[PDB]
Amino acid sequence: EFKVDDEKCTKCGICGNLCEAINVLHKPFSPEIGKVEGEVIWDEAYCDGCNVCAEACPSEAIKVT
Amino acid sequence: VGQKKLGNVNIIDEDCCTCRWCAINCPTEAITVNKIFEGEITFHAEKCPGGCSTCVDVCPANAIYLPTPKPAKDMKGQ
Amino acid sequence: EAWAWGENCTTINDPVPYFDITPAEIVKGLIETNEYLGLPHSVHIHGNNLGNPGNYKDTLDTLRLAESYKAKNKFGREQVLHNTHIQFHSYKGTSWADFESGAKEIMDYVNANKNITCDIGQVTLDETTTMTADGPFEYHLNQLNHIKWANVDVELETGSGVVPYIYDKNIKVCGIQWAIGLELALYAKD
Amino acid sequence: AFAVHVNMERCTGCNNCVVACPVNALELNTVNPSSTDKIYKVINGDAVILDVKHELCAGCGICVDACPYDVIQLSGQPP
Ligand code: SF4
Ligand code: SF4
Ligand code: SF4
Ligand code: SF4
Ligand code: SF4
Ligand code: SF4
Ligand SMILES: [Zn+2]
Repeated sequence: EFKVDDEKCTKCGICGNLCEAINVLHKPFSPEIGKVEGEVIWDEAYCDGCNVCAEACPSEAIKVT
Repeated sequence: VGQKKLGNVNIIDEDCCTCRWCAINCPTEAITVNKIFEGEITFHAEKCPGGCSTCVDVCPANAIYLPTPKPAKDMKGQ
Repeated sequence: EAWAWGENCTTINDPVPYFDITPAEIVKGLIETNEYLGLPHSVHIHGNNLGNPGNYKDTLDTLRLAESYKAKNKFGREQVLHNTHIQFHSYKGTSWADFESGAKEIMDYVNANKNITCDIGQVTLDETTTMTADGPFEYHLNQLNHIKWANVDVELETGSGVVPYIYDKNIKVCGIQWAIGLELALYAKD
Repeated sequence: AFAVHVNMERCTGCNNCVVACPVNALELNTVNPSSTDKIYKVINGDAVILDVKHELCAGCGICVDACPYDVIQLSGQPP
């Protein structure tokens, strides 16, 4: 079902702030990289076919089914 | 219907230190901050006596880092 | 030393972590040092890829490192390096089910070269503890047989490993291991 | 140029205030050492501060954070 495109994701919380399934962990910010980088974790136990977060993402980084 | 943008976000202008972590990392390039000072700072790494991360601890804009040690089979003599 | 980080030098060419020197370079440097000082005994050498099938090729690769030296000393010795327990280095094949003996090739090379002297590591087919100064072989053996394992890393110098092992008669692997040393000794012209 | 005070009564000689001071670590652990003077040295089992005239300390707190049983008080005010 769910699939993110880490190629086009900026790790903006506006995708994990909506659903209770999407929890976005920003691993600690270090000037090493100087960038934001984390992971998007989706759990089945909370989803729906709502698909709101597909278009809530600023980018098109989320396709769900 | 188009766009959502619920709410409003600002920057407490008497607290920003012009580090630019938020402008460099903003997704939509919507933040305009300009550094108050200009110049250059250099670090002679070969003169740090190791376990003294006081500079790292006190940097306000967390510009400083301890460069992460590479794993084995990746050090490549450096 | 790569074991001190948890890796192993599986061939003669791969570099050491952070040192970018290779087994070949270090063996050659120690041979030059030894024959220059004229020490009594030569560079006694263990080798690489110990205890795995197909490592007779690597054994020949490491034995070809002496082709350009001559034993100079006031003592009588014709070796320049001494390759030890060679029945351990003379395996052949891919795994333990397609595993046979490369003693013929090893002793052909030794019967050719007169600056290489050897010894056999004949297995006596009983219960024993195996102690070699290299870690990776002992760790690999422990992961094979699930028995005790002791590791003693030294500071800036070596490693260690102690692992019991059963060379019992009821295994094809142990039988072939027994046969290999006899083939080595009985193929010796000198 | 601050002032450090070591409570000799509960100092155990652990030597983790000597090893951890970044001014002590200048001599042996720097490329082309600049200054080779040392704040602490454990003489007779307790840490003695050779920096009598308070010229080399930098208020880092690596030594206060290092001592296992807090015994080093760092003074941030002029002596
Ligand atoms: S899915 Fe969209 S909103 Fe969520 S982290 Fe990725 S880019 Fe940001
Ligand atoms: S599809 Fe709907 S329910 Fe599922 S994660 Fe996205 S917003 Fe949440
Ligand atoms: S990240 Fe830096 S520049 Fe941006 S608001 Fe915060 S202090 Fe100011
Ligand atoms: S604070 Fe940083 S730069 Fe200063 S001595 Fe310690 S490690 Fe070196
Ligand atoms: S505060 Fe820092 S510089 Fe001063 S004595 Fe302690 S460790 Fe040394
Ligand atoms: S670290 Fe503390 S206990 Fe140890 S020598 Fe220094 S002052 Fe004494
Ligand atoms: Zn050996």
